[PDB]
Amino acid sequence: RARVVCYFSNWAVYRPGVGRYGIEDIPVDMCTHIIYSFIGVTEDTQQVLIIDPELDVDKNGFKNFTSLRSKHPGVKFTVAVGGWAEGGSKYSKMVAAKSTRMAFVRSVVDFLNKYNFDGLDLDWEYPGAADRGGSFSDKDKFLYLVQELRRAFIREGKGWELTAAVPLANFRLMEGYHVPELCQELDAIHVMSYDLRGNWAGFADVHSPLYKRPHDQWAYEKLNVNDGLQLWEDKGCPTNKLVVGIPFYGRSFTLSSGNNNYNLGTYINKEAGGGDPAPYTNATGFWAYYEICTEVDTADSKWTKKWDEHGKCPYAYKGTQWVGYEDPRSVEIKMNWIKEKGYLGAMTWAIDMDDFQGLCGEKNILIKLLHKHMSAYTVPPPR
Ligand SMILES: N[C@@H]1[C@@H](O)[C@H](O[C@@H]2O[C@H](CO)[C@@H](O[C@@H]3O[C@H](CO)[C@@H](O[C@@H]4O[C@H](CO)[C@@H](O[C@@H]5O[C@H](CO)[C@@H](O)[C@H](O)[C@H]5N)[C@H](O)[C@H]4N)[C@H](O)[C@H]3N)[C@H](O)[C@H]2N)[C@@H](CO)O[C@H]1O
Ligand SMILES: *[C@@H]1O[C@H](CO)[C@@H](O)[C@H](O)[C@H]1NC(C)=O
Ligand SMILES: *[C@@H]1O[C@H](CO)[C@@H](O)[C@H](O)[C@H]1NC(C)=O
Repeated sequence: RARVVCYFSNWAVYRPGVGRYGIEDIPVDMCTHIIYSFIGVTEDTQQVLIIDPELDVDKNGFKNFTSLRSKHPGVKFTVAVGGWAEGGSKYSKMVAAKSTRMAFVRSVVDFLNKYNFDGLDLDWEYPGAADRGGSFSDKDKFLYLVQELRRAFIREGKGWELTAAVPLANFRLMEGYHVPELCQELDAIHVMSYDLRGNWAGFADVHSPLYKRPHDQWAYEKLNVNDGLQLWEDKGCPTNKLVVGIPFYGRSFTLSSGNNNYNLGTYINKEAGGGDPAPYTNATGFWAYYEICTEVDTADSKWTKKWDEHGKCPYAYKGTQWVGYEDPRSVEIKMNWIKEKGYLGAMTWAIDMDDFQGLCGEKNILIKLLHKHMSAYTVPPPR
């Protein structure tokens, strides 16, 4: 009764060579809930924005995805609205008034019917965030949107789910999330327990540490998966609504010139923007799990791999390049910890970055760990 929630990226199909990952590559039976990412919202009319219509509509991407339910009827196929690239200002604007929320709600309902989705995942990043076009009143108005969506979904009578992807930093919670009320209205809270460290922070570190490290201070002190999930609990979310995100990717850095200290917390060349882009994701500071294992785990690798003994994550470096990520050891630690805490399950950003080709070993190695642990686990009553 645990969830394995798999975000699926519609842009992964454009990655070259063995990076290409399409609907047909999703290992459906390893997931309980699969979320097509992303649709957005229009700036002017508060309607659903289809972001890649040639793929999503003309080549039937949405429908190919939802019709996977024919062969896998026990799995739920939903769509996520928002995402980082969408920005937050259009969402803050959409929720500002009852009339614009109801326009979006009607548009969402038509869209879910049209493409036979099982519901919607809200991924506005983030209500209340001044750095993302948000403002103080988003906290109330995001909750109104959620309540209004739930009521529309009820009226539609198809039992659609409504979930949200959420951050775990206290200040973000305070600025954007009425926790008890959101947790009551939503079927699952997909906690983004990753991107907790990265080039933006000005030092090298793993991005999904499970527990506090000695160098963690001030805003970073509780910015780890264990304390962040504990914060959601403390703020009133039941244990059996919280799903813990696991990144199938690393945050990388270019170290500062002449820097021979590779320890956690070491200074970086921040203007580099992150580690050099890898060949398939081609994004500074960001490497898919399969881009990491093909470099770090080969027999003749010149990478040095280390282990964060407190955060329970691997990191690896070579020359000026340094990357923190998740590997089978760290993911297994997190699966055991999820079961120890009694949370609703595990989530991944994103299924298209697992080693789905078996370039390094067994295919789909990371999602198989989520599936192995969660499928044998019974979620206990709320704590
Ligand atoms: N919820 C949080 C997530 O949002 C977050 O992960 C991020 O999500 C965002 C979306 O919100 C991702 O943004 C997408 O990034 C894509 C890849 O960079 C962009 O697509 C590409 O854009 C390129 C420019 O046009 C194109 O590059 C070309 O490639 C060609 C192949 O045809 C090549 O021939 C050519 O020479 C190139 N021009 C490419 O075609 C195209 N697909 C997309 O626009 C963009 N919006 C972001 O990547 C992702 N990291 C997550 C992690 O932070 O946390 C989440 O949970
Ligand atoms: C949808 O499936 C059809 C039939 O296999 C295929 O031709 C098309 O490429 C698929 N579209 C996408 C976006 O995966
Ligand atoms: C990789 O992204 C870089 C930097 O954005 C861009 O200049 C280039 O066109 C991309 N290369 C490929 C192969 O997509």
